[PDB]
Amino acid sequence: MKAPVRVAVTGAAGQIGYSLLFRIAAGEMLGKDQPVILQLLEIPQAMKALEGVVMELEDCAFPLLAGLEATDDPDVAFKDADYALLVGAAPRKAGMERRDLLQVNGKIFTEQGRALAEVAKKDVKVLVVGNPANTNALIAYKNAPGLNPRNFTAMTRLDHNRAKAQLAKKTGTGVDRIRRMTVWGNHSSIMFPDLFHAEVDGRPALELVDMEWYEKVFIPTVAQRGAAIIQARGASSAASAANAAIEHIRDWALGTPEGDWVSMAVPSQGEYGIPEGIVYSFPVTAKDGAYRVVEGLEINEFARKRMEITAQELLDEMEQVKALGLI
Amino acid sequence: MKAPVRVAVTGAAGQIGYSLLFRIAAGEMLGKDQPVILQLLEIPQAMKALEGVVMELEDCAFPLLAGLEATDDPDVAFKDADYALLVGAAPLQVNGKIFTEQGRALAEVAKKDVKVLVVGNPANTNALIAYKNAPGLNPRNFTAMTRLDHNRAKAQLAKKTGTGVDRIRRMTVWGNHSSIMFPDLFHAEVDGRPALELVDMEWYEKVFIPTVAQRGAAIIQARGASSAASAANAAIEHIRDWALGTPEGDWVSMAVPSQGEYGIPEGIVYSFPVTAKDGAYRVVEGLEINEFARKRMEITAQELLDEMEQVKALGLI
Ligand SMILES: NC(=O)C1=CN([C@@H]2O[C@H](COP(=O)(O)OP(=O)(O)OC[C@H]3O[C@@H](n4cnc5c(N)ncnc54)[C@H](O)[C@@H]3O)[C@@H](O)[C@H]2O)[C@@H](O)CC1
Ligand SMILES: NC(=O)C1=CN([C@@H]2O[C@H](COP(=O)(O)OP(=O)(O)OC[C@H]3O[C@@H](n4cnc5c(N)ncnc54)[C@H](O)[C@@H]3O)[C@@H](O)[C@H]2O)[C@@H](O)CC1
Repeated sequence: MKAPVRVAVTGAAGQIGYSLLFRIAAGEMLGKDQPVILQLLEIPQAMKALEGVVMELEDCAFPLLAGLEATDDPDVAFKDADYALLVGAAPRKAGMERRDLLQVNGKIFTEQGRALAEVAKKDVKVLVVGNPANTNALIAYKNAPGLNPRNFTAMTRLDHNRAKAQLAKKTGTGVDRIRRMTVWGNHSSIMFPDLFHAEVDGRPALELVDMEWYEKVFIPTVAQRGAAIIQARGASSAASAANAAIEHIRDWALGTPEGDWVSMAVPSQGEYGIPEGIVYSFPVTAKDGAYRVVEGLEINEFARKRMEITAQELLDEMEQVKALGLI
Repeated sequence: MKAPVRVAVTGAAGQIGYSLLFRIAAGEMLGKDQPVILQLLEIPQAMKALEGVVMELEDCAFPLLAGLEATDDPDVAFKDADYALLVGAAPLQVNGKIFTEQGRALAEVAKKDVKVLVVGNPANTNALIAYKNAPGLNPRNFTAMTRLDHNRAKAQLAKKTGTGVDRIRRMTVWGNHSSIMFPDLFHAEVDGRPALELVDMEWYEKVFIPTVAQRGAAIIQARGASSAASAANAAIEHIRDWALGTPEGDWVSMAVPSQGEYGIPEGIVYSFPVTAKDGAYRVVEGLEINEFARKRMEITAQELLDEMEQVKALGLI
């Protein structure tokens, strides 16, 4: 019954794409009743590897895969897209300093912002994964004249899921019984996973674990998790990041559970006093393609301190990119 | 919900393992209401990497992942196992040690009705070593994978005839996962029509067979790495279709221990057309085997017989 939706994925021959594409075509992100057409974008150097990825997608014989196309032009990839996952971003290079990374990214994200505005569905839903995700989502929406800025989001779902995994281990309860986790700010060393509103089986998180543990054990371990993986595997956490990507999209399109919320970085409308315009991770509920920030939570001083630091870091990078005339 | 099943997976820190585990834990293999306990086995030198994979699985916050354990001991990994996916193999003697030790561990500690899928190459021969060395377990519960070749062939047919992949049924790949496997278009249907009515015999033998056999190499030449995601997909489907069952009017390819079917030597692990229902499979017997098909069935049966022989020579079985 359902007509196919078009899903654009950039960075498609990369590591995250290699763990993401198969699970999307199997129907894990938008439902087992919803056929998908994948429109994959790579840079010209990666096209041959992308062709090999395309062959492996064909070799899975996915009944929901209604169409598959690979290109190196952003106007063909985003053509009529319903969803766009912007995973590609500039690589890191030797002695290539921060502003230099900002500049290169500014380039990709301006171009892609423009392309979306010209050829995608007007209500295209956009997820930016490529780092730095928050600032890249800022640059894209500001270059996508004609699209609603609230359709541009950035991922904090990996940090959210890591925080829920640690709390589950600590309190010895199934991960399916942790609710109301929040990660505020962005995917960085300074993100703030908030346990003041979380619940473990119905009980408040902070009745089961103490502040000492929270502040000197839990916080640093979530912030170090990505480094731990790299030290153990010798490669970054692609499967777990692809999984967070899928969840971020699924929960947005299909809706969040009753009584719960998820973390999403979205353009601020001054909620909790966070400056307008910046892309900032908030507690959010969704229902049918739309989300709203969860307002009214009580912020203590511990919280506010941490939320503010993260707002300031994002305000600064925004400063830099403005200074580069990127926005 | 059902009670959890223990799924053991060897070679867990490798390439297939990395594309396999998260889909299993997500409920793609046994269903969304079946929680799973993952029991992962690696060699001691890949244990560090393995702990990294464990960390990533935790970080998916999967509701159906009821437990996770990583080990370098087969007797720990296979304990009370209900399903075992044997992916790790030797980068004949060396494989032989692996498969006898693993076949023995399974017999000692796993469930009596443990279902086993051998992926590590050479898969058909490796499944023979294990079953032969797994005194006490039903040898028919030991299978090898030919589902990847099966899926590739469906893919090529769909592409040729312009039809959707979901409309191709009754593909068969006889023999093993090898350059001489035989993908049979004689009984396949494309949108209810016989395949060979839509496709000619010259394309079949000149274009189709060679292109399916070369598929793994095309991928390596393209990506610079072998086909891990699509092989993991094929392994998931092999298990799923055996555990849940095949669709009505259809069949799948699996390599199973021969019981003389189609005149194939008893004992060697050989790929046939099978239907399955709730954990048991049955060979599709009584198909018409023409002469073009027999020669090819013969060749691959021969090769398999040699290795069998060779393996006895080593006193492995
Ligand atoms: N926000 C988050 O929580 C996370 C963000 N992450 C970011 O995820 C991004 C991708 O990570 P991978 O591990 O897959 O990186 P890979 O280097 O494996 O893949 C990146 C891919 O991007 C492609 N690419 C580059 N520029 C492109 C462009 N202009 N158009 C289309 N494709 C282009 C490259 O050709 C490459 O294939 C990185 O920026 C990474 O830092 C990950 O670290 C996951 C966590
Ligand atoms: N049957 C078929 O259709 C296919 C079979 N294949 C076979 O699949 C196997 C794995 O392929 P990959 O690309 O993952 O390989 P990788 O080299 O990436 O990984 C294999 C893993 O096996 C582990 N291992 C080795 N000996 C082990 C033992 N005694 N116990 C536990 N773990 C052990 C290694 O430490 C390694 O992590 C290879 O034999 C490959 O040839 C694949 O090529 C897919 C197709």
